[PDB]
Amino acid sequence: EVLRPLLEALPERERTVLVLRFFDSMTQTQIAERVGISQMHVSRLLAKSLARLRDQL
Amino acid sequence: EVLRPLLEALPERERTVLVLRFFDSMTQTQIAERVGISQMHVSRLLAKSLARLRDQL
Amino acid sequence: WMQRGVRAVELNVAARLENLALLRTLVGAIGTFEDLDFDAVADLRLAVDEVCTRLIRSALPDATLRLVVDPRKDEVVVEASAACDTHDVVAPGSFSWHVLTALADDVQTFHDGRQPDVAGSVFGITLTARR
Amino acid sequence: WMQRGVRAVELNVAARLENLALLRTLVGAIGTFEDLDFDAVADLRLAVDEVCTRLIRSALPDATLRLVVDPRKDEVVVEASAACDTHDVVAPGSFSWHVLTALADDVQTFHDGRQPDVAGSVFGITLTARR
Repeated sequence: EVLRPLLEALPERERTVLVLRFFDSMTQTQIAERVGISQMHVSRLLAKSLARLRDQL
Repeated sequence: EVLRPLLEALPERERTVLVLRFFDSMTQTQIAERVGISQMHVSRLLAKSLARLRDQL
Repeated sequence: WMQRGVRAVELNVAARLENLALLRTLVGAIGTFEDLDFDAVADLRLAVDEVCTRLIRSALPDATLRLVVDPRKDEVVVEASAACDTHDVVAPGSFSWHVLTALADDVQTFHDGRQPDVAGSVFGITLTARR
Repeated sequence: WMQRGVRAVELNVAARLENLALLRTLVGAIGTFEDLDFDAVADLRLAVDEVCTRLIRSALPDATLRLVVDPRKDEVVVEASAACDTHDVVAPGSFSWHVLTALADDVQTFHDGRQPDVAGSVFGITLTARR
């Protein structure tokens, strides 16, 4: 519940990727294929979003 | 004098690059431009030739 | 460390935020050098960065961040530690703890404040990634 | 080490020939992370590989190769050492010594066999590359 406002504040593609990793427990490759971006782009978005959430929590 | 037979045994481009580095004291970039190959290719040839000479000396 | 496998590498840098980028680069260079599943490597890289960032943010002045990457056949073990200003850098139930437990197969901590001098300030985190 | 600059990194691996490839990769990853002239970096990479190869070839069983890369504004200092089976891994006038002195601006060695146990077996080489 605490994370929800913070997730809505994330850029939209950051949020989708974060939720698919930590709520749906998809691998980064499965997330890459689902969103239609590269594996490296998924890792970049995860790193970015975790860095934002790290300082709000 | 000891190195000369061993240098003649080197592949021809390995020898040219080794001599330009250690006798003419050219930088690896200057060697790259002189021989007409890439900087990375010069480092690869130097590493290879030093590895051969390392075990004959 | 002797229990470490023959391909282990220990890295030590000043526990300073300026060195986090160097740590990410070196950890990535090692993973590429290794055999585990790619998805496991990508998760482990994120977890090691989380560990290193939290340790260095809590590090005492002049502390050293000590990072061991031990690639084994079965698994990869990564251990990170530094002298810190708190007895627990990743508290149970914290967001950080949940992130680490999602990204690694096993997460363990170590700390013994009974030790005198700087050893009693050390806090460590060990991550294990299998298959 | 305290005299080391804040961006220094110490690497430790088993002093085994199987780890020379990992050492070359990590040293290259660090140089790219640094500021010195490219020609100086390429020479230094070759010299560090020569140092590491000669140390590991002479290493005692179960020795550790300890490598410090200290990037400073003026210069980069690289120090490598391991417990070895000889008092001098790069003899004066040897081909190895001439290679190192051509590739680095300064080459120095250290060894004190008077020390007991494994410390008395340690041989080290320090390379310095400027500008």
